[PDB]
Amino acid sequence: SEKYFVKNGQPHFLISGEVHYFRINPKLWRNHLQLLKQTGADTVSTYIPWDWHEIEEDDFDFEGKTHPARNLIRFIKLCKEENLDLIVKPGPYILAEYENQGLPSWLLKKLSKNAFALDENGNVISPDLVSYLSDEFLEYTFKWYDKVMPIISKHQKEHYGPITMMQLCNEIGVFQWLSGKSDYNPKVINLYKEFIIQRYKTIEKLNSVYSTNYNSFDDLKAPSGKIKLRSDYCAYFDFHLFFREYYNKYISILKNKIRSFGINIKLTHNIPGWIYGNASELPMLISTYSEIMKNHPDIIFGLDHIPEFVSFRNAHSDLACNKILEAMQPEAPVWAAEFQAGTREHHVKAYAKDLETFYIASLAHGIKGFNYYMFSQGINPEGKGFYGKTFYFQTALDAASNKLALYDSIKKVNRFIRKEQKDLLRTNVNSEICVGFYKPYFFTELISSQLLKEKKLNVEELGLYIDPRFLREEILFNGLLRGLQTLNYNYDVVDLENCDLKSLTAYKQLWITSAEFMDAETQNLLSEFVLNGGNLILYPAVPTLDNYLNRCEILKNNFGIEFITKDSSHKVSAFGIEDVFTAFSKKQIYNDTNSKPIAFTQENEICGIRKKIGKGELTILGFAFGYTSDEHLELIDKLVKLNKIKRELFVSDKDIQFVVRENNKSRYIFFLNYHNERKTFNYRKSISIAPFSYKVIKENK
Amino acid sequence: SEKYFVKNGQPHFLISGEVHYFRINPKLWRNHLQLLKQTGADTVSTYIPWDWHEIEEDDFDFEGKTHPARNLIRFIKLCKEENLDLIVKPGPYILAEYENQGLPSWLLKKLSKNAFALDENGNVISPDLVSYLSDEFLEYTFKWYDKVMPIISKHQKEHYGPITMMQLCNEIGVFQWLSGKSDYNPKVINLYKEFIIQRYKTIEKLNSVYSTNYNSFDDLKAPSGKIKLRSDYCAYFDFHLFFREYYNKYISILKNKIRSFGINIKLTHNIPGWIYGNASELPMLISTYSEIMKNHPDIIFGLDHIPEFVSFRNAHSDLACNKILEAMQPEAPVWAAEFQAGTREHHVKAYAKDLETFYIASLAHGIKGFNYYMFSQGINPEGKGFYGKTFYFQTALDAASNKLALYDSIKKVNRFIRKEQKDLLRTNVNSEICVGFYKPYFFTELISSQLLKEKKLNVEELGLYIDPRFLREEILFNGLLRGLQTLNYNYDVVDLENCDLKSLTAYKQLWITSAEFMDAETQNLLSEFVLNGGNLILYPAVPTLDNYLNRCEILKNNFGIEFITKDSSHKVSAFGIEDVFTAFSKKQIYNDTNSKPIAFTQENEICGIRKKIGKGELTILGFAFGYTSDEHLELIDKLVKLNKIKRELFVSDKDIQFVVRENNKSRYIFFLNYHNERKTFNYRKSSKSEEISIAPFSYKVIKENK
Ligand SMILES: OC[C@H]1O[C@@H](O[C@@H]2[C@@H](O)[C@H](O)[C@@H](CO)O[C@@H]2O)[C@H](O)[C@@H](O)[C@@H]1O
Ligand SMILES: OC[C@H]1O[C@@H](O[C@@H]2[C@@H](O)[C@H](O)[C@@H](CO)O[C@H]2O)[C@H](O)[C@@H](O)[C@@H]1O
Ligand SMILES: [Ca+2]
Ligand SMILES: [Ca+2]
Ligand SMILES: [Ca+2]
Repeated sequence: SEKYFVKNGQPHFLISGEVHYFRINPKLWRNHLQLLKQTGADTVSTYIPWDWHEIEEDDFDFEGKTHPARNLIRFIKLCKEENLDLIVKPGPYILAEYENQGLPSWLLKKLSKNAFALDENGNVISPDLVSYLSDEFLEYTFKWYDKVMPIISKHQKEHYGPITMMQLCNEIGVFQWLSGKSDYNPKVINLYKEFIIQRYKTIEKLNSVYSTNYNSFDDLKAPSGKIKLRSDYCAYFDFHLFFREYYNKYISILKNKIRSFGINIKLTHNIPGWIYGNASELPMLISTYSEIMKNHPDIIFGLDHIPEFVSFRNAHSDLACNKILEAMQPEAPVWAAEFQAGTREHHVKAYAKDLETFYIASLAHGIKGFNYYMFSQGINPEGKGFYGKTFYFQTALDAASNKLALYDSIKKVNRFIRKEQKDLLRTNVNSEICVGFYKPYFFTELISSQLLKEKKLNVEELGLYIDPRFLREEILFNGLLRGLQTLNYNYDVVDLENCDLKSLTAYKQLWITSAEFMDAETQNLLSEFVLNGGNLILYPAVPTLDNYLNRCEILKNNFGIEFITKDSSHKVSAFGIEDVFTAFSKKQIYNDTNSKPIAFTQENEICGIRKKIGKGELTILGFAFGYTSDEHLELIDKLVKLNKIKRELFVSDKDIQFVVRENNKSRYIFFLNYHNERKTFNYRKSISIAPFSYKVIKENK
Repeated sequence: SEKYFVKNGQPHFLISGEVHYFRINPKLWRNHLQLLKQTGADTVSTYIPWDWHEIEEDDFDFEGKTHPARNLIRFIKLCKEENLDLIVKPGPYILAEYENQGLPSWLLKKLSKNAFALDENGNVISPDLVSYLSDEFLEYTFKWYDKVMPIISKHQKEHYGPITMMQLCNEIGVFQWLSGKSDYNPKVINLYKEFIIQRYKTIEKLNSVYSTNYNSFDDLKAPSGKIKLRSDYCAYFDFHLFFREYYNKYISILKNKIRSFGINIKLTHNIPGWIYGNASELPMLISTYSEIMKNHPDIIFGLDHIPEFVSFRNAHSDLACNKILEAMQPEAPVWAAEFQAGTREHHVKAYAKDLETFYIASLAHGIKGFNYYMFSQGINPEGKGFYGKTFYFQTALDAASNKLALYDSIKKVNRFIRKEQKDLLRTNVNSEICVGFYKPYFFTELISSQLLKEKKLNVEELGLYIDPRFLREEILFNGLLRGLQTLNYNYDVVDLENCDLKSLTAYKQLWITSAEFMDAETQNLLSEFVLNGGNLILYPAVPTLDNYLNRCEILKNNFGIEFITKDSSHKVSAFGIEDVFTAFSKKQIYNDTNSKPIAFTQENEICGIRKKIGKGELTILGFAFGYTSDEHLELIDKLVKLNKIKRELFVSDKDIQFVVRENNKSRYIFFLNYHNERKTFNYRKSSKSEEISIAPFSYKVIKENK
């Protein structure tokens, strides 16, 4: 049932360390590789920077002819000699705080206007930001691939070489995210037009969905500016769908070019979204890869985890991210392509004692492999560093291969992993709770995000009150997921798109965090789920619209629900819990015919009900609660207990987090203390831990 | 020389604890007061909530006639019986996680639309957010004061009562700030018009400053929408000056009303600004009080500190805030009106082990008094909680008066303070570094802030490149102030407005973080400082404009500086430090006339020089650095060492923070470990080395006699 990497036909925990040969004294390459191997790491990972090896147009140096640290060939040879497998990442983009994000200075100087990503005004967003499908950019990218890919092909594991995986580019779309600015390059706008014609066929069909009044597709312009009209929302929603196709087109062109060199090893991509030590926006970024993941089962996505610290302040971020990657990529192991080791920024400390706990928490939270980023600090050669001379701090090794505090933490965690990996990789948690992942709520990187600082989406202007980013960030990520993890209830996440009814029926409860909009297919799926005997918890709204904000009341009508939206005090009572704070004045007030009222406004109007439908059960709450009070934990706890769902353990201290992982033979109990407090507690089936620390217990069943 | 509270003509450390009588079973009031007293606290502090005591319109209960916890009179009497002095805070606003911020439900339902803060379009911003100078709001506030102030007057210290201090309202502007929208109520509009007429006298004079073409004052309105022209910036700048006069009018009106009841006690106000455990926006909010602090010597401002954790991520916030309060209020002690105890919200933990370190660091960082907020947990009666039933968590006492973990941390800190207060209160740090506080860079709460919904200020639209908010957050607060604290260099902050040359000349260095604009008065002061023998460090720009973005080249001319602004790589070299990352592509390029070039762009153009001017020294850097790399700390250290300023101690671990406080008699060494690492290090005084071992997120205090 579990997905995991395999070596010598056994479950293998992928332990990789990032070591940038191009940033290290080549005399010490062997020393770095030996010290990495001595931690029990099996793999080393590196960029192969285009800028570093194509020193001038059509002048390539992979042999150190012009600088010893250009000797990629010798670095590959050293990986083989020190019996490390190799992950290679030749771009074209690498980011990696490298000048021009890894693009050659000569290329950027020489490219035309509209090789670059453009704002609505036709101006360059950034002198290092190309348009992915620029003919110029792909021409030069292909010429780079023409030189680096034969080297990679020769040394690939399919030729019994050390190279086991290759990453395509780096964090596709990360610059549309960081600037909020969409590419308006005329090439992209033309592709968007083709995308729309293909999707709707006639202007009458599009007009019918958008309520527009185009005489033809010729009158259709890429959406820009703030959303004032539902037609604007519609045009931006399809612009989001278009960018998912665009990115799939980009990664497909790179992959096809790569396969033409006979490279048959595993291809990878890496997911950004952590900032300031939380990952509440990472689900938006992973949503941008929805078309890649459905069209390329041979590309393994890994997470870029940057927790910065390890506390109750961010404990939920890594589990929610792991669970969502599992939802969107169920046929491949959950792993971290970049797994924080040291810190990218001197002023943001990364403590060994923090990261050691993060590493163990990551095993509790289902991680199956990782690449310590950065294992080895680097020194940027001759002004190639974006931000300073030094690349990372507080790593396992400094750029001269001196051991730092993190080295012993990584050695201890790696020794645990190697001792347990055969059993641990085949364990899962027992989730009786499923939480729905409705991807369209996440499709907002161009109109609403933590990094886009002028919001184009204001749902009040559209006659709506539930903003999908507020819903997915505060009610879902920091709310329900944080609350279940705090309460030590196992959950799984499931992608609701093309979702199999049979993959929902194994769970005792399905939780759906719903805005006022939800497509007919998902409304139908949830109707069928309850009618066939599923238990659905739904809030804060029964949806009444589809993704284009056109009437769709399938779930509402199938469940016999009637409501009026009414203003009341922020606080409600729910299951006898008084003073439950809710996010909105506006609440759904439900007709209670054939229903049990279980929630009430301050004026005793019914804002939640329970009902039987066919063989199933429905709980609807017409109000939005996150986790900002003890009442929120009580409410989540009462809801879970409606279907008699039990924690795996009774633990005397409710502030201790635990994860029970088991298979037929083995149990691991992970205890995690996310608090600045020495805690002593006891447990039993349904010990002292230092601050910010952990304890792992094994049971034979 | 130090400013501190006094009792019996001796230095006295103000130790208060917040205990909300209205959220505690009144049978347990005495037990809460006795346990607070037993920590060595001398004072107890509470809100008197309007909503709680005016139960219906013109129906008042201060005696527990309708609910026993309405017996304010009894709570006051118990404070006296238990030998605690009492701070009272009767609003009208209290916030305090209380429904409607403490205003009565009946009031908010009765008030007409013009009582409320309104947006650009005339819509109510929030149903609990009044316009401060609303006739209706101030009428109801006066009727609330008519009933609560006689009780406070009768129980003052001068009538042998326990009441020693009273807070006026609560964090003026905090509610506007958190809503993300500014007040365009018609009272604001009309008072603004009167302000502009009084300020400019004629439309010709306004037009000459703004470069506008208005025919009359009737064509001019309070600015709304984004800043597109310099004239819009000018309109908003005057709007910022107006809001400071507006907040002074509000507090003057409350204060005058209070004094009429024969209330002679110390009046206080409390400063907001911490959010998510840092305080980089607090200097903006304290800046909104500039006119209150210059007109009311008798109102003492205290800080509301909410660190949430104690680590390198936020180590610099409390020191910078304490230093900025001192700069704006130099004649009163630095103190915390709200000093985090427990957590206001269940999902944000407050660990006793963090807060104990915060309390010690606060002593290191010059705090002279505080009010533990919250000392006692409460339970909201009758659904009065804004957010839930329970008021605070992980406090010193639970609502029942059981001791929690934090109680022992507070007793330990207070014991040290009571043993040491007579010396410790009279100690200072030796600050050879002064940092300039230029308040107009902070005047952006209407146009640019972390909380404002609309970004109205885009300086590139005005032909500028140095954003005043970017400068004051990243170059000063998170940059220079953070770097100096991290490097263990003592600094003072001095307000440059009406600043005495004599109060700058005691320092070895004055550091000025400058934008492209600076008023004539400040340009002239810094010019005279250097000519008379001062050592000035100025970056990232020689200013060439005044506060209205009109030509002002006083400093540039007095310092004999020629420059051109040119684009280059973000990286510069400075004092032989390569690959110093800087915020902007645009840099000032100086010619080398009568100067030593000390910084170069990637094309080897001069972006920094060192010069002698009269008897003084000038170092100017034509580029912007905060603290985002090791090069930044190296550069700050090099600049400080230009005038041979030395740390008080050699410490073997650069990541240990220390403060040395001394007087005549005593030296205190504070060691602060803001890191999740057990650290074993040695130190010595910089004028045989002692070895110290310190836990994660911990502290050591050494006292020496002499
Ligand atoms: O910067 C570190 C490392 O991270 C990867 O990109 C980061 C991304 O994960 C993150 O969400 C954002 C915002 O915090 O910063 C970076 O984009 C990247 O693949 C690596 O090259 C970087 O070295
Ligand atoms: O919320 C806790 C207490 O804090 C004060 O107001 C804070 C303010 O200091 C802070 O900057 C903002 C954002 O974090 O939140 C406000 O609540 C109040 O004066 C107290 O009444 C309140 O209980
Ligand atoms: Ca799993
Ligand atoms: Ca019905
Ligand atoms: Ca001082």
